[PDB]
Amino acid sequence: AVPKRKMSRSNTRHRRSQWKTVATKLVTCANPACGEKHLPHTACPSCGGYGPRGDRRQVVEA
Amino acid sequence: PKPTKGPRLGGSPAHERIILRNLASQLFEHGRVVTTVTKAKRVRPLAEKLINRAKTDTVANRRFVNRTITDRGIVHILFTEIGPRMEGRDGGYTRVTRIGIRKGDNAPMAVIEVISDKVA
Amino acid sequence: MKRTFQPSNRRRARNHGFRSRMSTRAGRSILAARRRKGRVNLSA
Amino acid sequence: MSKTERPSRRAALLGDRPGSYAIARHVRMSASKCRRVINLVRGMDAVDAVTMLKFQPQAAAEPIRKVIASAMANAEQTEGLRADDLYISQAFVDEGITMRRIRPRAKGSASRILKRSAHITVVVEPKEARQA
Amino acid sequence: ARVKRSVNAKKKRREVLDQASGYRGQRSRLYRKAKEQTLHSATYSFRDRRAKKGDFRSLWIQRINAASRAQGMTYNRFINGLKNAGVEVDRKMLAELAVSDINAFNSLVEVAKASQPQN
RNA sequence: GUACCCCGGGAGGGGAGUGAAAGAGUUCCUGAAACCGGUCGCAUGCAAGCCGUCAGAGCCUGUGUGGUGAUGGCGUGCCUU
RNA sequence: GUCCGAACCCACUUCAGUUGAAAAUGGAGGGGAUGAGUUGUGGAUAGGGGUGAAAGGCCAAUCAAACACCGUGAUAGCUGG
RNA sequence: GACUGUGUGGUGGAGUUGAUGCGAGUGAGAAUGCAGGCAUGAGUAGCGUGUGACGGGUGGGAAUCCCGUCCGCCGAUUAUCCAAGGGUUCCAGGGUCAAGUUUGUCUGCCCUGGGUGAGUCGGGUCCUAAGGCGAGGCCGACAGGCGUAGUCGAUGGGUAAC
Ligand SMILES: [Mg+2]
Ligand SMILES: [Mg+2]
Ligand SMILES: [Mg+2]
Ligand SMILES: [Mg+2]
Ligand SMILES: [Mg+2]
Ligand SMILES: [Mg+2]
Ligand SMILES: [Mg+2]
Ligand SMILES: [Mg+2]
Ligand SMILES: [Mg+2]
Ligand SMILES: [Mg+2]
Ligand SMILES: [Mg+2]
Ligand SMILES: [Mg+2]
Ligand SMILES: [Mg+2]
Ligand SMILES: [Mg+2]
Ligand SMILES: [Mg+2]
Ligand SMILES: [Mg+2]
Ligand SMILES: [Mg+2]
Ligand SMILES: [Mg+2]
Ligand SMILES: [Mg+2]
Ligand SMILES: [Mg+2]
Ligand SMILES: [Mg+2]
Ligand SMILES: [Mg+2]
Ligand SMILES: [Mg+2]
Ligand SMILES: [Mg+2]
Ligand SMILES: [Mg+2]
Ligand SMILES: [Mg+2]
Ligand SMILES: [Mg+2]
Ligand SMILES: [Mg+2]
Ligand SMILES: [Mg+2]
Ligand SMILES: [Mg+2]
Ligand SMILES: [Mg+2]
Ligand SMILES: [Mg+2]
Ligand SMILES: [Mg+2]
Ligand SMILES: [Mg+2]
Ligand SMILES: [Mg+2]
Ligand SMILES: [Mg+2]
Ligand SMILES: [Mg+2]
Ligand SMILES: [Mg+2]
Ligand SMILES: [Mg+2]
Ligand SMILES: [Mg+2]
Ligand SMILES: [Mg+2]
Ligand SMILES: [Mg+2]
Ligand SMILES: [Zn+2]
Repeated sequence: AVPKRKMSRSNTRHRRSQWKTVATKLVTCANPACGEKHLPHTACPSCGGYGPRGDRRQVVEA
Repeated sequence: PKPTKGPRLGGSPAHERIILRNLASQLFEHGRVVTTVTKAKRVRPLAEKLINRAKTDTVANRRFVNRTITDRGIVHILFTEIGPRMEGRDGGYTRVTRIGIRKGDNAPMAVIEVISDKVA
Repeated sequence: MKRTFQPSNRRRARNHGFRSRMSTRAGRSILAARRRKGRVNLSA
Repeated sequence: MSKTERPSRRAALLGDRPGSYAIARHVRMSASKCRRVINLVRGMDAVDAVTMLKFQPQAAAEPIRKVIASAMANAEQTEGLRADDLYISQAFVDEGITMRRIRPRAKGSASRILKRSAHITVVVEPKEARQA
Repeated sequence: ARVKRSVNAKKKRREVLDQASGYRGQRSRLYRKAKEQTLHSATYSFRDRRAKKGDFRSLWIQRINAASRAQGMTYNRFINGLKNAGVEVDRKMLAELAVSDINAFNSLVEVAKASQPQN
């Protein structure tokens, strides 16, 4: 079908305001020598590492 | 192993069969592979079954592994290097780690690697 | 599908060329009118 | 007329308050898609904003990030402020030049394609100005 | 003598858009919609200026009724009694008394009571 | 017709310079409306609305005038035909 | 102007497409397929005219009289402004 | 009342005010009006048959560029070479505004420079078909029609290399 009338500014904005995203949350690297933000359950971009402070492992050589 | 329930990789079940075989072969050839999250999590069981078969070295076992893989250099690596590495490991020969996303299509990437350290 | 324009340079020159227009008084007047308008192309 | 203080961007965005700003004009991205990220970034601390935009999946996160960085750099050069004690005080997106293009449709029809642009403005201030 | 229309034409548009400076949506932004709405507003305001007399008289009558029924008198009897007593205070001032000076209103109620036919 | 410096791969911007003026910076005189937004004030999640009009509290402002406006009554667009 | 059947020519049915991949097609089948066959190159017939194994069919993607320009700003007791 | 102040700012940067006459391309809300710009639908439908995966490189930036290895696909054609048609798209380097239905460091795109060599191949210089034109001429109020002698005209004949 085809829109019967021009949608009003109120209704258009009511619907359009719900097209939105959320901010990425980010977590601090557990590595003391990096301390950079990364995604949770994701290897750190800055050091390529993963794991808790005690038992770290390297996932990316970057 | 278990089927994949939903729509298959590559637009056809035959192509997913081929993709998983190739991905497991590449993981065995290189030791680690960056292969998007779903492909890594989907090839983990098949690769682990192949490594478990490769743990015991016989000609029948090598032929059965060569049904999959189909590359004899990969079979040699699997029965000579990877297989002996997991003598005391009862399962869990691989691990998957999320790596980020791809810029082009937002695909969540991951690294699947074969466990590199001896259990003992 | 097959479309209306099938190019042939020989047929084009025989149909709309300068000498074809010069061959008749209607074509000569067409060339005169295109000179009057100022076309940079008088014919094909 | 013959009056002082001709209008300027600084006087309208800051007005003798400490801080700085940046504008990225003619960014070849739609204003709405840039606003989807600008709404996230507005009011945040600037360093947190740039680190978060490093991870934001949207394509507009790379332009906006640069603008923020530029604003921070400006504040580090005309005001002496440091990057870690700045917050994104204001942020908005305006429309730029929209190019017209034609996409051929079925049955000899051509539909109109609008290639929109955006101007992204970011104004940063010290964190002490958040409550003042 | 070719004339351009804009300089003369924008005057009425500015006037109408100033008169429509609280309306919702297209009625406060577009000259044609604002013009239709100002036609309706003019009709409404002319009609309500005339209906204001009746509305305020109704309110006064209600308040007078309420204040005189507290003294045991209906509005019709109160009005007839004030007419018979000769006190020509109109309903506007009667309502103003009924709100602000209730003792004066009650004394007027007594005046109206004493001036009833009682038949 | 913007030397030079800063952020940036650039585009763009920020300082600075030229100029009487740069918000006259080459998309360049003036720069309206539609349309798109940032900020502030008020209202708005029990409500039936040609979206106004009259009555009217409250809040903000008070540049003692202005903004908004809960709530009550009345109220079925414009043109052509 | 045999038969079955590819290329090739066509277009019977059906499904899809219907702002299409396409201003007539695609998938699956279907008809002819040594003949009145099909096709490349050049050529001839021109508008009250052409050509037509004949449907008013075709004559450069709307033909019971093409298209372009001119008479021309045709005329309309009609609709609209 | 159409409107308006010789009030008061802002912007602007070269014209224009009042009185009285004179002349109008003198007033727009609508013609499925014309031109431009911008909304609504809507961040919605679509992104044009399909099989890609990984390793490394380049780079500010890589699913989409380069290299390699696996795997898959066409193969009376998804191969190779011509005609017609197009016209520089070819090659090398530099580029990433625009174009490419996404990205792009890439390109049939942009800019600069370069590149095509014949006694024998395909045409002309040879020959004619259909058809065209046509000295004289015949026909026709004019305009023009036809046509002889001729002259063109390949899709054919002739002609020396692998
Ligand atoms: Mg709704
Ligand atoms: Mg199943
Ligand atoms: Mg898919
Ligand atoms: Mg199969
Ligand atoms: Mg077409
Ligand atoms: Mg009355
Ligand atoms: Mg200078
Ligand atoms: Mg100005
Ligand atoms: Mg201007
Ligand atoms: Mg409520
Ligand atoms: Mg009701
Ligand atoms: Mg037969
Ligand atoms: Mg038969
Ligand atoms: Mg037929
Ligand atoms: Mg011909
Ligand atoms: Mg018939
Ligand atoms: Mg036709
Ligand atoms: Mg007809
Ligand atoms: Mg006729
Ligand atoms: Mg006439
Ligand atoms: Mg005068
Ligand atoms: Mg006029
Ligand atoms: Mg108008
Ligand atoms: Mg109109
Ligand atoms: Mg829109
Ligand atoms: Mg969505
Ligand atoms: Mg929808
Ligand atoms: Mg949907
Ligand atoms: Mg979709
Ligand atoms: Mg490759
Ligand atoms: Mg095959
Ligand atoms: Mg050539
Ligand atoms: Mg070139
Ligand atoms: Mg070119
Ligand atoms: Mg090339
Ligand atoms: Mg190149
Ligand atoms: Mg692109
Ligand atoms: Mg390139
Ligand atoms: Mg001959
Ligand atoms: Mg003669
Ligand atoms: Mg010849
Ligand atoms: Mg030949
Ligand atoms: Zn880290």
